[PDB]
Amino acid sequence: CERVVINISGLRFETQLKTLAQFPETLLGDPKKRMRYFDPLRNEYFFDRNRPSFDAILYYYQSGGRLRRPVNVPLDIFSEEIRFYELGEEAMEMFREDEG
Amino acid sequence: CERVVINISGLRFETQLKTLAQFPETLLGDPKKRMRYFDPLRNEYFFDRNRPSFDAILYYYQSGGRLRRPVNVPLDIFSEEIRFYELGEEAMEMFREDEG
Amino acid sequence: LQFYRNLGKSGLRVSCLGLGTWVTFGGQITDEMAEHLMTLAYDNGINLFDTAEVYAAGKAEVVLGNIIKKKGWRRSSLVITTKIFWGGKAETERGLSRKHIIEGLKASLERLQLEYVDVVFANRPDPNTPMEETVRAMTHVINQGMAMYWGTSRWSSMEIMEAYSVARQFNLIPPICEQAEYHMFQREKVEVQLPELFHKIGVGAMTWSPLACGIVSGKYDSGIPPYSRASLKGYQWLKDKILSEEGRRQQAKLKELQAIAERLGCTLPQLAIAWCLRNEGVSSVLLGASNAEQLMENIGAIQVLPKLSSSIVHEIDSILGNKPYS
Amino acid sequence: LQFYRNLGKSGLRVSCLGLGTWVTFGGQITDEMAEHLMTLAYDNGINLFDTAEVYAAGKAEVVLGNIIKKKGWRRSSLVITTKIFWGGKAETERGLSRKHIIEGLKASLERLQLEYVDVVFANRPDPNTPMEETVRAMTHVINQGMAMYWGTSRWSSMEIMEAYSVARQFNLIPPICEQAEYHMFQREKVEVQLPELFHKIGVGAMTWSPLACGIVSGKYDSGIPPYSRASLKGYQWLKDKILSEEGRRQQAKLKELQAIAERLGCTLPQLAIAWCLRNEGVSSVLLGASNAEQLMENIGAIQVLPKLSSSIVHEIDSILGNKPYS
Amino acid sequence: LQFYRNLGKSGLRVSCLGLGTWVTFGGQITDEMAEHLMTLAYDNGINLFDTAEVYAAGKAEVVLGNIIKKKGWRRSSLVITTKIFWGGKAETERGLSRKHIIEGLKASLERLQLEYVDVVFANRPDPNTPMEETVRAMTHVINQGMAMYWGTSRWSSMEIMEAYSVARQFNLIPPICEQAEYHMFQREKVEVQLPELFHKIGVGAMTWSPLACGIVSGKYDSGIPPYSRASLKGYQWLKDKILSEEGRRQQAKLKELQAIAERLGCTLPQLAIAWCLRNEGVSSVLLGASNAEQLMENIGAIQVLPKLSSSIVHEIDSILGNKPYS
Amino acid sequence: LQFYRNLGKSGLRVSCLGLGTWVTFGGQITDEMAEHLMTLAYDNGINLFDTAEVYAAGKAEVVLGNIIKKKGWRRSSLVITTKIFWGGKAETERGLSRKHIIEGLKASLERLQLEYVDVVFANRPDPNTPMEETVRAMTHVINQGMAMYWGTSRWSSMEIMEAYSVARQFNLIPPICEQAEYHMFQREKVEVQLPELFHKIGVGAMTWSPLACGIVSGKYDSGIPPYSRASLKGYQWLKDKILSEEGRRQQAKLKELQAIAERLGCTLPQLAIAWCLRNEGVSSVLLGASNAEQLMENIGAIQVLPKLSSSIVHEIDSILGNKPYS
Ligand SMILES: NC(=O)c1ccc[n+]([C@@H]2O[C@H](COP(=O)([O-])OP(=O)(O)OC[C@H]3O[C@@H](n4cnc5c(N)ncnc54)[C@H](OP(=O)(O)O)[C@@H]3O)[C@@H](O)[C@H]2O)c1
Ligand SMILES: NC(=O)c1ccc[n+]([C@@H]2O[C@H](COP(=O)([O-])OP(=O)(O)OC[C@H]3O[C@@H](n4cnc5c(N)ncnc54)[C@H](OP(=O)(O)O)[C@@H]3O)[C@@H](O)[C@H]2O)c1
Ligand SMILES: NC(=O)c1ccc[n+]([C@@H]2O[C@H](COP(=O)([O-])OP(=O)(O)OC[C@H]3O[C@@H](n4cnc5c(N)ncnc54)[C@H](OP(=O)(O)O)[C@@H]3O)[C@@H](O)[C@H]2O)c1
Ligand SMILES: NC(=O)c1ccc[n+]([C@@H]2O[C@H](COP(=O)([O-])OP(=O)(O)OC[C@H]3O[C@@H](n4cnc5c(N)ncnc54)[C@H](OP(=O)(O)O)[C@@H]3O)[C@@H](O)[C@H]2O)c1
Repeated sequence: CERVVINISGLRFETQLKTLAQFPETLLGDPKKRMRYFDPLRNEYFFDRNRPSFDAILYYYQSGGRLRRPVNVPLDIFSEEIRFYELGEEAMEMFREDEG
Repeated sequence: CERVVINISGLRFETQLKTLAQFPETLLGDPKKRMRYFDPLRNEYFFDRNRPSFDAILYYYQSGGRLRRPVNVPLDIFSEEIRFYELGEEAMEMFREDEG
Repeated sequence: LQFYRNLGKSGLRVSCLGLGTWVTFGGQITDEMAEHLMTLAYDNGINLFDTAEVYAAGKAEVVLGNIIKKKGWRRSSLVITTKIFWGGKAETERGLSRKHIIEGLKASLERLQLEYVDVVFANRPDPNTPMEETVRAMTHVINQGMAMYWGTSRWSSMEIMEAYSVARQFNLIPPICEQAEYHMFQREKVEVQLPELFHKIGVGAMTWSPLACGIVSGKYDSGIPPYSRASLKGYQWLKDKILSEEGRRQQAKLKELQAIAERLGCTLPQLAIAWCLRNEGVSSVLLGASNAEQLMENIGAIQVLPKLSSSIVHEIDSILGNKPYS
Repeated sequence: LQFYRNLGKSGLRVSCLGLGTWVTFGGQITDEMAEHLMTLAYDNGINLFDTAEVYAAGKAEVVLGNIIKKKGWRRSSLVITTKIFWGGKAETERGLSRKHIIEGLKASLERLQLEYVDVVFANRPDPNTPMEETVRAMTHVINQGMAMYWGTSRWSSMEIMEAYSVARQFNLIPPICEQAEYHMFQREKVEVQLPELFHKIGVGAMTWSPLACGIVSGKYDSGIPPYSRASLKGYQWLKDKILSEEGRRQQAKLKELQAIAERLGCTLPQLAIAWCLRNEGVSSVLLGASNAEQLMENIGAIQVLPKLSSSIVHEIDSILGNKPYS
Repeated sequence: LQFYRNLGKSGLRVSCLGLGTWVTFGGQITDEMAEHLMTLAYDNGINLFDTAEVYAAGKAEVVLGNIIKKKGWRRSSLVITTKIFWGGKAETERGLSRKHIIEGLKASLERLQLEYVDVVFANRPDPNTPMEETVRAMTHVINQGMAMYWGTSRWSSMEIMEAYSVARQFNLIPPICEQAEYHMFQREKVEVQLPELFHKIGVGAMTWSPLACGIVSGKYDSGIPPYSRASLKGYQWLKDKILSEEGRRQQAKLKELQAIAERLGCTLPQLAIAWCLRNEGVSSVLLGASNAEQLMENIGAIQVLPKLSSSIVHEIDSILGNKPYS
Repeated sequence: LQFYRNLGKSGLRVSCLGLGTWVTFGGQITDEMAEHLMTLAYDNGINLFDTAEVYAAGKAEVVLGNIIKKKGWRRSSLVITTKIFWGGKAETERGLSRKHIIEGLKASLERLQLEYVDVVFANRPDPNTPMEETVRAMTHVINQGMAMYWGTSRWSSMEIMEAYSVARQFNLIPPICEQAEYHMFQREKVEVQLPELFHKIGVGAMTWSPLACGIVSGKYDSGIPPYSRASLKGYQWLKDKILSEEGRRQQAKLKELQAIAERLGCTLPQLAIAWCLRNEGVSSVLLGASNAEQLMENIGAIQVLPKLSSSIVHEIDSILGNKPYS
């Protein structure tokens, strides 16, 4: 199944396109929303953002919804990322409660 | 916007050139200062330094100024890096106080 | 407004209108007529000519080549394109295999009496050939200087994206254009799918059959006119389409459109053709013509382009009732 | 069922049967017979012809080339393959060195009077040449348009995988085919090892010596017939094999198989050949023939293919008792 | 000091002075004069000759080619460069498209009667062509052996950096030189921006119009001399510049500089030209000349180079009052 | 033991002895003698011939080419090598610039009347040319089929490693051989540094001047013999070396070695030459010869190779007292 490449400040992530289609409203799951960050030269989406956080942001989709904050990533930072990637208020709170 | 590639002992980092221009006095933000570490063959700046630390050094610029020491990086080490990258005494102290 | 425009995001500049050679060159019309048709198109600014190894079993390519060699036009001023896929009765003379793309284009180039073409197209997708093989072959013929660029035709978005993808994977040359069907009764692909590929990977659209093979001209209102394409031997498929329940539904819609046509003071053809160029998503529309009159009429579509207000468009959308949902 | 099939996963379509030129062309048979053999094969659909610089010290290549040039067949309809490794008595005229692959194929192409071959094969592995050098040379001759594709012969799986691996490492072209020996008495490699490479990296198998050099024809039952290959000067090795303890054990098994042959109403050869194609793992089987009769008989194997029920196969497995363990 | 020096960091060695053909060859001067001018330059060590498809609509290229073919000089001893961008009236005959770069250079090479040029330049930037297309085309013509190297002209630093960047991205060949305007009244780019690209990516500067088209020669002090470039038909733009408020301000400054000129015992031209080479950032300065006298005078600038003390420079900076801030 | 051996780890097989053309071809000896020398070498198995654009200002290349064209030997049986660096009096006719490597090899190939050479060498390092440019040019001439492989000469380990490194960086072809000086009085590089590059990156050594220009032959014992190289016009440098304090120290050591020579029953030359091949680190030694006698004597070194026991070696090490420390 057609795969996608996400470059987060040089750290390259790869996943299948359906994995991201599992959450059509999020930024990465919405073609129109992620289109702005596509690099035609390298065939990958680039984000000038926090590297440590994306590990979880991607696992969220692969896990079907699990949103855990990496032990080495501050709470205020990881929260900003969840917001940017547009994961959704639901999953957003669910994270909040699973976190305090 | 024109992007830059920073290679820290094999670990590749990528950011936009304006992101680094946000702090013109630092080593990475100063063309004349970083010029010495540019590799024409690969089109990237190379640093034979600590890998774990740079994660934060780069986030500093992307975050607009946040300088947190990665939980897995010793205090004496990370301090040396902040010094080398020439982040500035201000941000330097701010880190100190936010750290003790 | 802009007569010439970049084919996709490539640096190749093409007229918004081009002249094709399907059915006519080396077939329906005569070489003298072919010559006349091309000269007209040329002197009127059109620099785009499309053909294909399959047209008239190579003959179209011969005629087009002869005209070019006769009028002695400067090669740097023409943008010739040819399509490859069906080049022979043998097993290995069809497809997008490295063997066929090379032999195929070589054969065409010989027929055209040209050292290269500006753009070579895969005439349709090939399920029996690995994408890598195909992109590698396209990239090969371009490095051999047998083509300037390559493009796809009748490929799905995913297929085009796969090609682009493979090219980046192996550092080969991506396709720059997709030659797709587009007219008031075939809008889905060009209007919904291609604009995305245009923005994402810069692939432009070069559409074909603006008059749905003559159908949108309205001349099939009362039936199959003698000497019309649907009447030609070997085009029962077209005749059948025209005389079908669906065929009739269209013709009926034409009558209404015809109104808007007279209203803006231009023929229905000019309306349809100009309708095709209304959106910058389309780089060029390939025209078809058996008469010098048909051609000159069609070229007029350009003047009609300014009159196409958003209202005029919405009106046409209504009568058509087939505007695709993005 | 399907007469033509993709060679491996490449886009190259080949007949399931091909005609080789080992021992016969420019050697055992005459040019008139060679011509006759090829014409028959051609008119019967076979588009695959295999040769090699080493066959009859280049002569096979000359004869094959002449026939092609005489019958004036369209190049795009033939799939010519040649093997490279032994091209001369000098130190540098053997191997898979860049020097030899280039010079070697060039020499062959000249002899064949062809600008290129469809597939060039490494005739055997070369322990004295770095894989990178070899893959780079193969990839070079293909970009120079002296070959469409390349393939291996008598290489181990690991060796083929190494080649594929190196190609991806340096972005060169991987091999598309392995030319391996296959007949009822040589099944291990084709039946166990190659299917894995086929699924994993798409490499297909083009097998040779379907009748184990004439042995599976049964004609060696009572001994060495006059004018048979084992009788030919320079083939003592074959004669010796035939008259060995093991040689006899086989012949004995042939008698039994012969039964199944008459039962399905076809000759033993047709059975063995069709037996080779029973599994889709094999893209094409290269035939050998000294008579026009032998050829026409062999071509008949195709009709036998439908009769090969799973039972018929299991039966043959029994009499053979050599089914390899996956 | 060093008459020959590396063009940028490339291995290409060029004289610090070169002879251009704009306005003169095939235009203002005669073929006999052109021949004379080149022979002089040659025998005096200059190995750099610059031209462009646009100069005299190809004629400059013809004349230069003829001279080379007549004097029978060894090709390995000449460094010919030509610029590409404006090659015709047709839509597709301008720009940096793969089509135009190929056709364009081919046309030029034909005119010059040469198999290749040492360096091909993009005559100016092309907003309508993707950088990738352009770098790929440049890299293509070099692999086809139609050029040894390529370079830019009138491109911004960012643009040059983009080109370099794309080349590394796709493993193509980066530009080695930027042909920029440089004279006492145009210093910003060469003095501030290019040195950075030189140190960072090794791109060297080959500057043009050392005498601002004859202006720095002072001959426009009392007005427009007959037979001077500003007087030539088609150069009203130059005349206008010369007779402008700004034009006059310069001339006025020339008078003062003239002083420093007589003081060091050389003409004002020699001073300006030598002034251009004062800094190692400049690899070579392209001279313009309509007379054999003008040329020999200009060549004298070299002797002036040692006299250019830091004081002399600071003095000139003062009278000019246009030293750019780094 | 093994007469032919892989040049480095490449697939190129060369005789352990080769015949060079420095000083002799087109110079010291006559064309008839050159022909005789080559024919002997050839018929005796040597397939390696080395030359260089600089030898006799191209003449050596002409003579060697003529001999090859006259004896009509098969190209696939010869391994011709030529070196590039000094090809003319002009500024641009020297170095390892893309311009010179291309023009240079082209010129040589023309002189040799050959379409390509088996190996092209950088005759020495070029501080004025970026390594990338050089490796790209070498890789270019090989893809153009003007060379099979390339190699370095007189380059330091670091330099060779840099070349290899750059090739991997840009996916170009690494050098396969270094042509280094080696004889009993010049051992450091070949004995210490190259073996590392051989094991690490497979680069082999093709050594030159086995008899230190005739010196190790002992013929300079009593002085400068008439008609010897040191006597030739233009070789004062050699004469001077021979008649120096150091020169004499060597000759003195020769006397002792001569003993070991008679002891093993062979001439001193054969001893030195065989001494050069004693270690598998050396792929081939290039011989120099002005007489047919000198050549046949030298070829005899091979028979001496088995007698070179570890003791014999240690003994020679003693008398020489110059064994390099690893
Ligand atoms: N990439 C592909 O797979 C593909 C497929 C098809 C076509 N194409 C290309 O696209 C081009 C488009 O050609 P087309 O034939 O499809 O175009 P079209 O515009 O649909 O039809 C042109 C045909 O309709 C008739 N006609 C043209 N102008 C007319 C007018 N003003 N009034 C009345 N009748 C008129 C003509 O004569 P009659 O009908 O009277 O004979 C002519 O043969 C081809 O030439 C070919 O190059 C590409
Ligand atoms: N890649 C490699 O290393 C390699 C190695 C070997 C072969 N090959 C290729 O594979 C091809 C296979 O040829 P092959 O000779 O091995 O094939 P084969 O099928 O084993 O033997 C063919 C030979 O057996 C005899 N024969 C054929 N049909 C017969 C029939 N119906 N009844 C009785 N006898 C019959 C023929 O005449 P006689 O025996 O009476 O003379 C013929 O010479 C070659 O031509 C070559 O192109 C490749
Ligand atoms: N890359 C680009 O876009 C670009 C653009 C422009 C030029 N160039 C190149 O740069 C070269 C520079 O040429 P240029 O014309 O600009 O050079 P220049 O040095 O500014 O002007 C030369 C012109 O000034 C006059 N002149 C020359 N020497 C003189 C002297 N000693 N005393 C008095 N007058 C003298 C000449 O005759 P008259 O004035 O009396 O006729 C001559 O035509 C061109 O030939 C071309 O190859 C490149
Ligand atoms: N890559 C590089 O930079 C480089 C540099 C130098 C050489 N090379 C190559 O290496 C090759 C080696 O040649 P070389 O001249 O250096 O070799 P050499 O073995 O040192 O010297 C050969 C010379 O010594 C004399 N001689 C040869 N055999 C003799 C014998 N058996 N007894 C007495 N005198 C004998 C000959 O005649 P006279 O002395 O009587 O004239 C001959 O000219 C060259 O031809 C060239 O191809 C390469």
